[PDB]
Amino acid sequence: IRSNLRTFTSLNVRTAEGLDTHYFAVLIGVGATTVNAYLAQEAIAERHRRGLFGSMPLEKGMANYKKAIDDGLLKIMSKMGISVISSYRGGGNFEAIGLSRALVAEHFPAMVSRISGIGLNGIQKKVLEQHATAYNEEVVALPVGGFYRFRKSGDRHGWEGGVIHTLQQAVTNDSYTTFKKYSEQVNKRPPMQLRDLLELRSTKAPVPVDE
Amino acid sequence: CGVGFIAAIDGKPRRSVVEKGIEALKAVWHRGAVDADGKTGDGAGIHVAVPQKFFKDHVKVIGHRAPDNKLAVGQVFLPRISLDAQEACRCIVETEILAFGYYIYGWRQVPINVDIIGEKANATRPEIEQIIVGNNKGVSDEQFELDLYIIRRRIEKAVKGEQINDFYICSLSARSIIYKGMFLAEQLTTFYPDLLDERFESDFAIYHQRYSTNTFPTWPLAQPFRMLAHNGEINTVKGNVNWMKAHETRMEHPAFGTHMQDLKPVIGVGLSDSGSLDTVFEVMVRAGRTAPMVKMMLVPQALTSSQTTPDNHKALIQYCNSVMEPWDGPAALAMTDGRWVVGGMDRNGLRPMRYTITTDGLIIGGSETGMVKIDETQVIEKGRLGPGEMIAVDLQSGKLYRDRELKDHLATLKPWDKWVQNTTHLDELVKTASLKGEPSDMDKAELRRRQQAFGLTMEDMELILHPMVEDGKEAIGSMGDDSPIAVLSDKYRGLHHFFRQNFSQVTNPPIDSLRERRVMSLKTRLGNLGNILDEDETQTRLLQLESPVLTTAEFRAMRDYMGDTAAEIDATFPVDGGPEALRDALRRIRQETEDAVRGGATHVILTDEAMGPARAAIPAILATGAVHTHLIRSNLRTFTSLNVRTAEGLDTHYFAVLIGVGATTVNAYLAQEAIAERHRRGLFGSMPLEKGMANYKKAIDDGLLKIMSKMGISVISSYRGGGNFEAIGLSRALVAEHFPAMVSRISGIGLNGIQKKVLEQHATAYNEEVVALPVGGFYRFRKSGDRHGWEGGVIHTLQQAVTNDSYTTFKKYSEQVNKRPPMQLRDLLELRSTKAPVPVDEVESITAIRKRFITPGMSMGALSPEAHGTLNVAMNRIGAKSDSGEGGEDPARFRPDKNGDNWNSAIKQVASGRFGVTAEYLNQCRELEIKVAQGAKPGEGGQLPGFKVTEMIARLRHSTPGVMLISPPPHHDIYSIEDLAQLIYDLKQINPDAKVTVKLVSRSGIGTIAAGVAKANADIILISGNSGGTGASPQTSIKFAGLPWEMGLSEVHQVLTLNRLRHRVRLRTDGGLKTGRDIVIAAMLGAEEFGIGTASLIAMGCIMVRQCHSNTCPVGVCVQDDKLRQKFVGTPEKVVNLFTFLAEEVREILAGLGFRSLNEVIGRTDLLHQVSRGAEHLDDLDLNPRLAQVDPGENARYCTLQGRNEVPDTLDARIVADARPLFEEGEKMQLAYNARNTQRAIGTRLSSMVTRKFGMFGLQPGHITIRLRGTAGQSLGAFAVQGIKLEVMGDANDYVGKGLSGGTIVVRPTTSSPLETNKNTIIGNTVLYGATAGKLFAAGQAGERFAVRNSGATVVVEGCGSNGCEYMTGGTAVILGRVGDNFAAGMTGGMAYVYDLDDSLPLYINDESVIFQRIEVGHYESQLKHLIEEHVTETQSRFAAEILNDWAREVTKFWQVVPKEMLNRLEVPVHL
Ligand SMILES: Cc1cc2nc3c(=O)[nH]c(=O)nc-3n(C[C@H](O)[C@H](O)[C@H](O)COP(=O)(O)O)c2cc1C
Ligand SMILES: CS(=O)(=O)CC[C@H](N)C(=O)O
Ligand SMILES: O=C(O)CCC(=O)C(=O)O
Ligand code: F3S
Repeated sequence: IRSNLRTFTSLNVRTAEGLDTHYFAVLIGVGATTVNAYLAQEAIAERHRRGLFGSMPLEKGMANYKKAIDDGLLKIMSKMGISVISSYRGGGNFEAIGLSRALVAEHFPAMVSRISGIGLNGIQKKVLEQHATAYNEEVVALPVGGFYRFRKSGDRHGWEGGVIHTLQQAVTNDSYTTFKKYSEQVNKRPPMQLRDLLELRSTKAPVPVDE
Repeated sequence: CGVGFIAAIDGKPRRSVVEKGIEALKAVWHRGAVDADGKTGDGAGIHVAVPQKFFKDHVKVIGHRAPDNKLAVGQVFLPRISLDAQEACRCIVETEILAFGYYIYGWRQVPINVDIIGEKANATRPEIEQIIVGNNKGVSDEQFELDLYIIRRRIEKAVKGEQINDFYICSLSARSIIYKGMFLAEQLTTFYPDLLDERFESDFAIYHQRYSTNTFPTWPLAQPFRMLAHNGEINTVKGNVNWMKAHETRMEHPAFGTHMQDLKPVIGVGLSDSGSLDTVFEVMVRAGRTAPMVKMMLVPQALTSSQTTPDNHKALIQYCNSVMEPWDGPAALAMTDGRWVVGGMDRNGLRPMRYTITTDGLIIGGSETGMVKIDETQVIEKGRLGPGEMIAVDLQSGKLYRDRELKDHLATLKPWDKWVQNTTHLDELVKTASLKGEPSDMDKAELRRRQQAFGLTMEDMELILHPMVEDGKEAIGSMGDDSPIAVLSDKYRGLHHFFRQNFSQVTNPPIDSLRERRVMSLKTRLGNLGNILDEDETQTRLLQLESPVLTTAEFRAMRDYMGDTAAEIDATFPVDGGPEALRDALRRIRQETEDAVRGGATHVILTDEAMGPARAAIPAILATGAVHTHLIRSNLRTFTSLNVRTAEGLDTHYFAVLIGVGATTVNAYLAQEAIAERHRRGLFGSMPLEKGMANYKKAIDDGLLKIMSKMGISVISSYRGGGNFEAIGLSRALVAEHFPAMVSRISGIGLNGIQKKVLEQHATAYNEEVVALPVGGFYRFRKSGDRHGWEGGVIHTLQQAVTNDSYTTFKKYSEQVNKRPPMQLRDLLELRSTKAPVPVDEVESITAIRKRFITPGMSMGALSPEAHGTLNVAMNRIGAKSDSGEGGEDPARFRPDKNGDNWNSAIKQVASGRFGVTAEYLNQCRELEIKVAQGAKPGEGGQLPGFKVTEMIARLRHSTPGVMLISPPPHHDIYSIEDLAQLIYDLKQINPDAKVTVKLVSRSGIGTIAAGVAKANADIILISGNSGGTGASPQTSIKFAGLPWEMGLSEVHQVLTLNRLRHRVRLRTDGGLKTGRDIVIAAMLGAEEFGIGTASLIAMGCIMVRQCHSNTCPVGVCVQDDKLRQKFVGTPEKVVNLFTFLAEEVREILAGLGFRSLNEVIGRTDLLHQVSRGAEHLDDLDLNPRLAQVDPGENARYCTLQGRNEVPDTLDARIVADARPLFEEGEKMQLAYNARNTQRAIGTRLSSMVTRKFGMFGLQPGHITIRLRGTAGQSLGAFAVQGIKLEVMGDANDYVGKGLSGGTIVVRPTTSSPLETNKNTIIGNTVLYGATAGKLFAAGQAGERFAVRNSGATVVVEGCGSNGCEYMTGGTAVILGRVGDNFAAGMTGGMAYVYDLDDSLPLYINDESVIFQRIEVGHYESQLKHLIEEHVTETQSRFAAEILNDWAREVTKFWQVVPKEMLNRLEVPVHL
């Protein structure tokens, strides 16, 4: 854009990491003319090879996938009233929580990022770590996952069984004390949420609770 | 306001350095506009070192580890209302620090307390935030700032490209950080508590509060700037600014690597003058130059060519002057590149700057002195800066350098002289060819016809050229300029007519180019424009003249020496040309110069020589500008010198314009010609045509030096190209297109008109024979071509009218006056209204109206005693007011006479040479008029030819009989607006009843000043037109300085309104008001009072013959000669008739408009419509900007209460209270009180009170004595009459005994101070300014301009800055010590002795009017002795006492300084 060239080509992406509606949307409105999630058509195939769909043609499985991604989008677009993709494209209708200011400014269309976050360096690093895991070692299957739901996995969650128990306990047996261990269970973890990054110091000396 | 600095001489950080820095800032408010709001101020700042504990901890507390290095901080003002922008801002800020790969620990909202801010300010408050950076790259102190610098610019630049407003990085270094903002200095600590933390420690400080011509607060404009802090103003700014546009074309240095381009323009939009300075100072320091070197390259001291200066220094100076053209203007500076800390002065010591050195190894720089407690006991020294000096500290080595020693050092750095010796002075080469014979090659038949082309005349040749040749001085004249304003003229006038010389009013003072010529200069250099960034001898390789001025001889001298190097462009155009002739002509020249310069050319010669019957000449001025500009616009001007040959040039003005619109060099060739022709009819007599030119040339040289001094500028290189004119009459578009920046508030004609008029005059001179020029009636009415306001008929009719007392005759006069073609702007307005008319009876009354009229100040001296008092009688008879004038008023006159008539005048002036200014004069009135300026001669100050200085006159004025009175152009106690401010305070102190007025002269920019005047407590402001009258004044000012009142008066009306001050002050105007309508129109433009001089003179009889300077008045109006004064027929009754008519004619008009009063129409510009078109060609003016209303439609009403803008008490408040007995019983009294730098004008009120009850002299010396410990602030003892005595044990600031009036003031160090009385400063500047009586004793040295204008006070002091005893006219001035440059300049009358231990006085004194000898007669030797005795008695001065102890050997060491003009006048001769 910056160099007056974008009006000359179409820009088409082939992505391996692409799976659901969101990924497409972002891509698309950050430039993309056309997208192709090629390692998913694959993941689909494998699924269809072990008969997980019926005797449904892959051709058809593909169609469905596409339709969902099409409605995938149409929907993400309407969240902002936009009814048409030409106008949505490249428009940058995101908001970056996490990435660094500098970066987002340098590379993406205009999007806010009210707190710079990591930059190329970190990105680099995390990218590569995850890459080792799949090549600088050997791998049987994808882990389970505990994103969409707490398993007793590595993806933590606020509400995980332990704490829930203690809460329920606390409020059934009705002990403030039990309550008080739940909060601790909850307050002693590593940060998971921005408030988590904030200490509370003050300059007054303590007053008695009764007051 | 103030600047200050503090430094630990040893280099080692401390908290006290900051605590002191605050301490200061708490003692400057006495110098500023206090708001009734309690909060609002113009700006304050403190520049200290980034405190690494404090910051590092911070980074630690978030839980990082503190680096080993220094940690940087950016201090940043973000947009505060658009979050969207704050971001853009922070991304940019981060990106930039990021690509240098440094490190961000991140943002920190600065704590602040906005409760102490006013709304105006909270409104424009940015969001203040710190960003913390780390030197992860492990670079060096020096590299970090360098990089950071390129970063800040990078940001600065990008924000700009983004179009982001309100972003601003105060500081961003790891050495220094700035905490400035819009809040009262006393409250810096409150708005920013960080400062109160003990971790804030520092080896240095730089504070600064500031004032302004505003009500609007911008935050970035508060100082200190990044390297700099400035008290003053830099009048030479547009000059500087445009030079950089070229300086830059070549600046390149290796430290910025590939960065340079991001580096330019070094001066962004929206900077204040100082801001722009800091900008330049910075790049230079970022590229390698120390602080002190830069102060010099940019604010170099004056190279007086004298012994006073070692030769090393001179080299250096000469070096600088060749690289960079100064940045002039009053200037106290506080500076620092990373390491050094410097206090500096401008080349004229225009601003105070005391300092103290302590036992604890600190230096505290200051503007006043009581600014921060220090025990006398620990004072090791008490200095000050004088013109040009610096004082400094090298913090790395913890060494202090005083001026000499510091300048020594810099001399040391390079082979200054060897390098300087590299310049070719093509002077002698040029003088040679002149003596070899100024040629001439035209035959009268030609001279005459060209001459006609530029519409020249006899008046021109006789009146103006001649005197130049003869006396080598320019024509003096009299009476105002009543001709049309050029655009409206009927008769070929040349461009130079439309450019008005600018001059300065309250912002800065103008200089004395006579008494102070040694600091000024006209050096000129061709090809010295390379790398301000370089520091190599190759910078001295350039040619050098000593005047941009060249006689046809010298010109060719040069043009030859040039040669292959020069190029000649034909500034001319065809007449057969077509409607676009001159345009394409102007293109052509523009291009041709391009090619030339590109082609390799290094000098350009622009010329009209080929003017002929077929080619009109392009107006040299236009041609020079067109060329210079386009040259700048293509980065080329840095490659040539640009030299002009002009057939139309003749007077000083024309040179000035040419020069300052580009021209390097000028040659008035067809005028040297015209000189010759005159010379071959032996009109110059014996005198060789060569000596002829020589003179011409000096007249034009002093010519310029003067025109320059009008806006304090001391040096042509800064003046050049600076465009210091204002255009009236030419079109906006044009003036923009082709000349440097100048205002032209109403467009005017353009090329097509210009073309048409140029050509018309042309036909006049090549359409047929021409044996004689026409007579001309420009400087005087002839019954010829040029009209004037005052012309015979008109004068007769008026005289008839006021003499026979007929209003009908009056009316016939005014009709005569109003029925002509437009001559003045108001003439282009119609007055139409929408109300039906009212019956005249119904309007306000004459009694009422005439009271808004006043008779201007016209001095006793300029006018006959008879005329003067006539006026005072008329005005008091009708309950109005008159104005004493620049020159005294006789006190006999302080009573009504047997007939009831009252000769005393109601408004007394106060002007530069404080003429009769006395506690009793200042108290015999209702109003004090500070005269900063008259439209006849804005830049300058009165003249009274010597033969008018009668004895009575001389008695009045305490001047010397029959010796001439030329006044200092600036007031010596008004060098900047705070200064005005303080004069107004003293004035309101010595006279509790009067209102104070400020006479100012219209010019664009007046508006703004007007405001400041308003914030300074003035009650009335008077704007004077360009066309007013003068009894004596050079003719260029009478025809080229000033602007019409219709422009200035509205501008003040507008601006004052726009800042909500317009109700604080009343407005008055004068300038040619002869008629009823002239007075109505002035009201509608905003005026409430009108001044009427000349027409009042004419009623007293003036016939407008213009020999007011000559003392040959046919009629007794302006002449001191006795026989001649007997021909005077003026009468009160006549003047009264004048006013009566005027008012009635005013009422007649209002009634037609439907108003029943004047008030109902002030400001009402909706009642005026511009009609007039008055020329053949469509060339029109835009009178809008004058008619516009700021807040049109209904106004809110601010209640104004009847009285004067009142003022805060002082010590006098108590002193008086404590003196009941004095006033009640007569007792004698001794009182004691401490005194701080913050108490001003102490005693003055006392004095007013005493003068009122016992008179200046009814009390015996010492009757009421008040001792004071501590420090007196400005105006100590000002206007003290006899009976009062003030002992100040401690010390004082500027203006001790200003206007001293027979009172006594003594000042000595504290019994306990260990200081050597005579080796330390003790009182400020402009001490005893204009005094007339009393004594002053001072155990110590005094600063600049000591005893200036003293007219009769006796003083003893142990030393004294430069410019001492200047313009003194009476009194005795002893002086136990060394004495500054130019001592006794213009010292026409008193006497000074001067203990000189090194037989040096010879090297410092200004010969011209004075002589020195050793005491010989023994009554003079005795006089001295007794004073010195007194001195000692009063001051217990050892050093003095000791001189007494060895009288014998010692008397031997003094030097009697006695005025030439006093030699034969003196009772006891000075010689044996
Ligand atoms: C003869 C004469 C003497 C003047 N003397 C003074 C003066 O002493 N002080 C001053 O401040 N202005 C002085 N002026 C200017 C007048 O005070 C006033 O500004 C101007 O005269 C009025 O201009 P008008 O002449 O067109 O009526 C003088 C002007 C003239 C003509
Ligand atoms: C206190 S001050 O009047 O010297 C201000 C200095 C400067 N001309 C400015 O506009 O900041
Ligand atoms: O009388 C004087 O000193 C000055 C009068 C004056 O300058 C003027 O009237 O133009
Ligand atoms: S010379 Fe002045 S012009 Fe008036 S005062 Fe005499 S006529």
